[PDB]
Amino acid sequence: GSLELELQNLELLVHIAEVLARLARRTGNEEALEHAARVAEEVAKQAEEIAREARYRGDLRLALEALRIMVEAARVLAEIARERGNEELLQKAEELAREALRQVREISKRLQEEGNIELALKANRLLIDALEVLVRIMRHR
Amino acid sequence: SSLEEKIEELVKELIKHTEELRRLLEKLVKEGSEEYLLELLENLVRLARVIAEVAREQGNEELLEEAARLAEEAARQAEELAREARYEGDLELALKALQILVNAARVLAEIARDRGNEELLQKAAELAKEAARQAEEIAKEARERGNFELALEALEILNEAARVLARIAHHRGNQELLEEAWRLTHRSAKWSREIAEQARK
Amino acid sequence: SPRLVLRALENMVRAAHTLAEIARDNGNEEWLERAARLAEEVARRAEELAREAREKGDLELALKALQILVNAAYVLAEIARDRGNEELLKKAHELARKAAEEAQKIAEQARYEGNLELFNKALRILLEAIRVLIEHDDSEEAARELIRRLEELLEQSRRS
Repeated sequence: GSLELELQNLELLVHIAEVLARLARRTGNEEALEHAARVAEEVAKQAEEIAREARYRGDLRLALEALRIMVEAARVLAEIARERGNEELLQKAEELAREALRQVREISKRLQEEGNIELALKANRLLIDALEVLVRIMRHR
Repeated sequence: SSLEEKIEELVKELIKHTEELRRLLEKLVKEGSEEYLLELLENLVRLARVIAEVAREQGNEELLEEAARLAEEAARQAEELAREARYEGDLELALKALQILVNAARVLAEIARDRGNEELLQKAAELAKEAARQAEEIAKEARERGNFELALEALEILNEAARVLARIAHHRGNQELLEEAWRLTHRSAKWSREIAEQARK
Repeated sequence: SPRLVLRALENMVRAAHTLAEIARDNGNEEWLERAARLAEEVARRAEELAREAREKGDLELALKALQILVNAAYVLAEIARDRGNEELLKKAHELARKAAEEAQKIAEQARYEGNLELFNKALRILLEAIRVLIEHDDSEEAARELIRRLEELLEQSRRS
């Protein structure tokens, strides 16, 4: 799967950025920290585009996997902004988590209407995980 | 305040959404099953964990009690499905229900640690102890039958239950429980090494 | 059955982490040495499993065994940190660096053959091994070298 492999690379990308941002901030490397912040932002944007493309195709399983990466990128983004006191980046991370939460809710309702219980359970699990990320984002502001 | 009010509104919406999924699965027993019921119970434990974490910071006693009641019902069901799965010869499904039992017992011990409740703490220890006794029984059964993959899956649940029983022993004043959880962890590692050595030969 | 050994080592390293927690909670020192012994044994078994898998050609299995090696080094590093033992921490760092060196060889072959699925799996192990070296590093000289390795890891994944 091309998009499935693309999502695998994006998740690795944002996890490298998370570790890089953590270490760059500890040593005062602003360029490496800004670079890690840009990658985490681009991963969230690319994950949302893949989710939207998957929703166009009707591939709701692929859309849920892309939105999971979107939520994870929003969590990484929010942690970088919290450590820096960056209000603009924190609001960007909160809006990304809110957008992913809305898309998962829409997909979960469509799966429940179709009687697709397997995918509805996955969507509900991501719905719980997405709210935990959003609530944490709202709390360290 | 108002930010806390927005967070409570979000958690209340997730509860209503998850209860709708519960209502959908309940109406699906009208025509038939097992694997998706255990997965719903796993979501309920994950939901109860998120609810209690929100209630702990907001001082919400009503939400914390709602998280506990959601975890006990998930533990009650998982113990029932594990008992039926063993009766019906589905040991793979039984171990999956035992893992939910350990996870529900973990969040119930954490709520009993955040909110002083001795009855809820002993309840959480009784759940983890029951899951550990069944996981070891299933590990010995699968090992005797040569089902090493099933035995290894049971020994992981055994370690997960002993990990929870040990944290209760350190949180509370019990020292004998910390010794029993230590014997179960050693047994999980010992029997796993034996399976690894047999798999090499 | 390598898959059976893999699963048994996962149980073993998880038990070693639990044994270290029970020993640290009780403050029992001989118990903690028994937990570090198990983590060291898992590291030995995981390296031998990854080496035999790499010598046979099963690189997905070798990567999964290297992840167990990284997890064993994490348990040993936490035991060294809580006990303030620099000799054990260096041994834990050496196990993570070995896991990173083995994953680097698998990552290069997967990149050479265009095996992007395996390539992503090997870079993930590389990142996990770096986290062990970063966990409570606080060696600013080593943090600069780890930043460069993470930046190169960023470009390797983005170039694929």
